[PDB]
Amino acid sequence: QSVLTQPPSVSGDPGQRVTISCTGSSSNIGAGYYVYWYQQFPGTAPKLLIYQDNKRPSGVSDRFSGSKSGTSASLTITGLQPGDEADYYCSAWDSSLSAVMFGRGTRLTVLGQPKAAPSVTLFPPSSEELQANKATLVCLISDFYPGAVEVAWKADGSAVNAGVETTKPSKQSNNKYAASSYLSLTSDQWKSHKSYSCQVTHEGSTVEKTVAPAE
Amino acid sequence: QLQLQESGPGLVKPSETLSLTCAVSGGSISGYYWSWIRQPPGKGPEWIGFIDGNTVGTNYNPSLKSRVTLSKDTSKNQFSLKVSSVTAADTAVYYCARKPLRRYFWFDVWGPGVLVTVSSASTKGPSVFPLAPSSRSTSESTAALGCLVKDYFPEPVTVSWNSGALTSGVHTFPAVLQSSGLYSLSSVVTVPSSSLGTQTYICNVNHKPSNTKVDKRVEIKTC
Repeated sequence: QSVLTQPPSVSGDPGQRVTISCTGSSSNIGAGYYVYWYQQFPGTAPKLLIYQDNKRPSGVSDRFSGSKSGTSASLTITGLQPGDEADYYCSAWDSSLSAVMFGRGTRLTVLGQPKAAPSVTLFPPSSEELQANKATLVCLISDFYPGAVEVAWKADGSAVNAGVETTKPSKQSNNKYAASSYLSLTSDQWKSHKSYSCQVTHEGSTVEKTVAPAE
Repeated sequence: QLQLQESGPGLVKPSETLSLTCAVSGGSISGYYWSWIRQPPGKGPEWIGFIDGNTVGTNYNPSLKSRVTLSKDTSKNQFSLKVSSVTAADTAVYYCARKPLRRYFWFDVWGPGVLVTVSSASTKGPSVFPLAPSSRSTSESTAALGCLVKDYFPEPVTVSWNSGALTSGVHTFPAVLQSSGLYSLSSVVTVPSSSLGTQTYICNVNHKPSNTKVDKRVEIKTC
């Protein structure tokens, strides 16, 4: 009792119907307190989609519907588009605690997103960061759909063990992934070696960028 | 046309008091209930409480009742939250929201949300280095200018270009967590290659927790 339980994730084909459940109890919605459905994109405040279990505010598409039965509510999305990928929460009042409760969230995903090769950009250090001993190679990786990506660094021919920091891949607005790898080096290390390479591997494909300390 | 603007520190030491203020423009505090919601990075929203815009009535989350306090200043048309005895479990993005005066609990207007980090480490302003235009990676006669933001302890850093005038082609990557606990990110922007010498480009970096504001011009290092 006194909890709103959601599936952690739901999946569906593009253009088809999908449903997200919200399981309450006798204190919150068996009570009949309304279920409210919020939609949130990465890096944005939660947007209100459904209120009073089926009512849509102005500016919400009719492809999002709500239903309520007993202790369970459901948010239905028809004609799934790639733009529907977001986090969906259900909220309700609870008289036992006398508090507004939210669900832990449901991550919606469409299954028809094709593979995308990553684009790689390698920035060498500048004299500014060189003389300040903040010299770092920057390897920016973007626009690849399969989140899995592996990054390696090479010193002329040889793997660099230390100084490498690689971020986890993150979804951008276009539902593709971005990541970055920073290789920290001292001015002696940068001026000593002939070249440095960032190698990015994705689904058995490799993209290697190389830079030189020329002058 | 309601505009909620959030102010408050980004870093709070453990056992200290977090204080946030939501200022309302285009409307008065009266006529609505005003709530504070928080969302830990990676988790869902959590209701902290709300305060009546007309009367003195306040309601809190029972799990937070002994530590949170909501107040309002009608003369300045704002309200505020304070959380005492703060710990790492209070690190989250904090939003202020509006709710109709009636006894229904839907939130239709939200603030931007300020990130609050509870750590024992000190705040460190960012070091901003330009990244000279590189055209090997970009396609169809365009280059990529960059700005690297190195070694800043709290997370939120905002980056814009040409004082917000340049928006297309801007990509700000997620930050990296250095082994020293500091953060670093990069903001890149794709610009027409034939416009490098005639157009000036400045990246604006704002790190509000350290109150640092830098504006680095990205001039052409090589050709």
